[PDB]
Amino acid sequence: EALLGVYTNVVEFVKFLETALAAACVNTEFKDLRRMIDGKIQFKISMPT
Amino acid sequence: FTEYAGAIKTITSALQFGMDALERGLVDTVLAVKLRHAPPVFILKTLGD
Repeated sequence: EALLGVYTNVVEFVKFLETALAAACVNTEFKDLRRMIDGKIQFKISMPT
Repeated sequence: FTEYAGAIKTITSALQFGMDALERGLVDTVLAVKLRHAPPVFILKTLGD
């Protein structure tokens, strides 16, 4: 006698671009980030008097 | 060429600095002229009547 069961699905959630939290961050997809060692940003702030 | 042309960008930005720190000199001294001839309210209000 072949028996069947009832399974309920995993409740999915809104992806990251469709949440409004991404108004606070700037999203880029860097494909190979496991090869990166470091990353830097260099500001140069000139000042008037 | 990129040593020359990156040193002429230094000396202009060191000299745009010189003029645009002197336009702040107007706005400083004109405001400081007003504050030397600005008595407060409580002195001047009863003299206004």
